[PDB]
Amino acid sequence: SMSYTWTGALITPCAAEESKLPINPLSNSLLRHHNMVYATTSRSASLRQKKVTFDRLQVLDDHYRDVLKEMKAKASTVKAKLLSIEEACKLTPPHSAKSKFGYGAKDVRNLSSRAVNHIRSVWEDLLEDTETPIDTTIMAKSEVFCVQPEGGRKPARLIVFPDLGVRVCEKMALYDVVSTLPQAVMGSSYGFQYSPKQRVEFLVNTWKSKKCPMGFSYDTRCFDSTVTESDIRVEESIYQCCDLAPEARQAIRSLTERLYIGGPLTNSKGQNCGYRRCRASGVLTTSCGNTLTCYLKATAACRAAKLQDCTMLVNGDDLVVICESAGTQEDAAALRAFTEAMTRYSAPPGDPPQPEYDLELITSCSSNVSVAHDASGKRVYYLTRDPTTPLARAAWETARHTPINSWLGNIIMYAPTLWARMILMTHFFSILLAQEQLEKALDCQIYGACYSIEPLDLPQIIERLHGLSAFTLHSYSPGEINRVASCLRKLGVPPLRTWRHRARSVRAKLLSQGGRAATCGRYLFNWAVRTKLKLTPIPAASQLDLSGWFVAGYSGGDIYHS
Repeated sequence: SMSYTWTGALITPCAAEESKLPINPLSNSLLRHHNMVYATTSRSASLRQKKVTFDRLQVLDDHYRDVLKEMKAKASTVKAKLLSIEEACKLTPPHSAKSKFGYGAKDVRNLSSRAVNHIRSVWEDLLEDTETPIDTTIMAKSEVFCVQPEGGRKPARLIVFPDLGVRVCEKMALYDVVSTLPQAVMGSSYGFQYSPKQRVEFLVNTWKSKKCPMGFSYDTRCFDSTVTESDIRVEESIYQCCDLAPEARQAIRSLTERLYIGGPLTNSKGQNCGYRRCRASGVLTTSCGNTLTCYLKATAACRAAKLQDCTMLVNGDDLVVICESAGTQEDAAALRAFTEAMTRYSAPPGDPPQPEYDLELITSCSSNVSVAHDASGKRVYYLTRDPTTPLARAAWETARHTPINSWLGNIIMYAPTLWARMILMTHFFSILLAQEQLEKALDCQIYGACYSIEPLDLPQIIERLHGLSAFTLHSYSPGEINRVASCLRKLGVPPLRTWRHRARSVRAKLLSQGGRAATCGRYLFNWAVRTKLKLTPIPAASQLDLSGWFVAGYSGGDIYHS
C-alpha cells in the first residue's frame, strides 16, 4: 500500500508565493546575506511528492502487541468530554482557512448562524455516514530556511487538511482526548507536558539516573508517510478505551474511517490530485497520533533490541532515548537492532542513529542541553539550538508582514540562550520601540498552538518559565559560543559586541518609559551593562495564567488558545 497515489494534477498555490527576501530588506540591520534566506513554495512540491511516496511493509510482533496492551490499559483510566459547539468554535484560530461553504474563521468564532448551521450538519453527517471519505485539500507549505552549505534547498512540506467545518467537529469529538490521553498513556515520556526548563530537567535527571548513560535520537524518514492504516486504527483502539459520550464514540469511529486513515486529495483549484493512505499533517489527531505511534513502535523496538533501562522522551515523531550502556561495541549492535525493529514496524531511519555518551551532544526537537552559569556562579542547564533558522525567519518577519511571529516564540522558548537574548531580544525591541508597537499583542506558536501575547509581558513569562537565572546567565560553553559565532558569519549578522551596543540604547529607551517597558529594560537587557542591576523576582511572575501552555502538542491541529 502506497502512502500516496497521484493523478498528475499539480499541487497549486492559492495566491502569489514569495520565495525571497524583499529587494532591500527592511532590516539588513539584522542580516546582510539576504541571498542565504529563502522560503519554500509550491514550485518544489513534486520534489517533496517523490520523497514522501512509497510502499509501507509492516510486520508486527509480540513485543508490539504487549506494549499496545500496556498502553491501552493506561488509556482505560481516561474519561473524555464532548466539547460544545461554542467551546470548539473558540479554539479556532482567527486566521484558520475559511470554509468552502461560505463562512470563515471569524464567523465560527462569532457563532454566526451559517457557520454553526453547517458545523451541526457536519456533525450529524458523522453519525449518519460511517464510510464516505471526507475531502481534503493538499498544499505546499511556506517556510523559511537558510541555504545548505552545499544551493541546497529543502522542498516544501505538504500539508493536508479537511474543511473548516470538519475541523470544528474534530475539536468537539477529540480535543479533550488529544489533550489528556497522551500523558495518561505515556507518563513522564510525553514531551509536550514540559516547559523548556522542565524538559531539560527531565533529560538531565534521566541522564544521571544511569550508572553509565548512553543516549540517542532517532530520526524517522518522513514519519507521516510511514503511518499505516493499521497504525491509524490501533490509534483509534487506544482512543476507544476512554469513557466517551455515545456520539463522541461514533464521531471518532467515523472520522477514523472517513478522514484519518486516508482519502482523496484536492488541490486549491479543486482538481483531484490523488489519494492519501498515511497520516494527514493537518488534522487534530496528528500530534497525539504521531506521539502514541512513535512511543509504541519505539518501546517495542527497545524490547526487541534488549536495550536496558530505557527512558524515552517523545514529541510527535521526535524521539530521544536514554539507557544503561553495555559497552561501546554492544551499544552499537543493540542500536542497529533497534533500527531493524523500527524498520519492520514501518519506520526506517533518515540518518542512522548513533550512540552518544555526552548528554550535551544529543539533539532532539531540534534542540540540545547546554550549560552556563547564573549570577551566583552556580551551574545552570538550559535548552538551546543552532540559531540559523530562527535568525533567517526573524529577518523574513522583519521584512515582510507575517501572520505568525516565530521570533516571539523563539524568544519565549529559548529566552536563556546567548543568541535569543543578545540578537533577537535586542533587534525586535528596537523595532518595536521605533514604531511604538510595544503594547500590541502578536500571534505566536508554542507546541503548535497559537497564542496572542503582549511583548511587554516577556519578563514575567520568561521568569516563570525559565527562572530568574534567565536574566543573568554568562560563561556559556565554548561549543555554543562557536556555533553562534559561525552562524553570524554565515548569515552576515553583526558581531555580538555590536548587539551589546544597540542593547544599551534600547534598554535606556525602555527604562525612560517606566512601567512594563521599564521592567523589560532592567530584566531583559541586564546582560548589556557591566553595572549589573540586582534582579529580584518580578511581582507579576506567579500571578499569571501559564497553565494550558504545556499540556499537549497541537501541531497541525488548528488550535488557538486563550
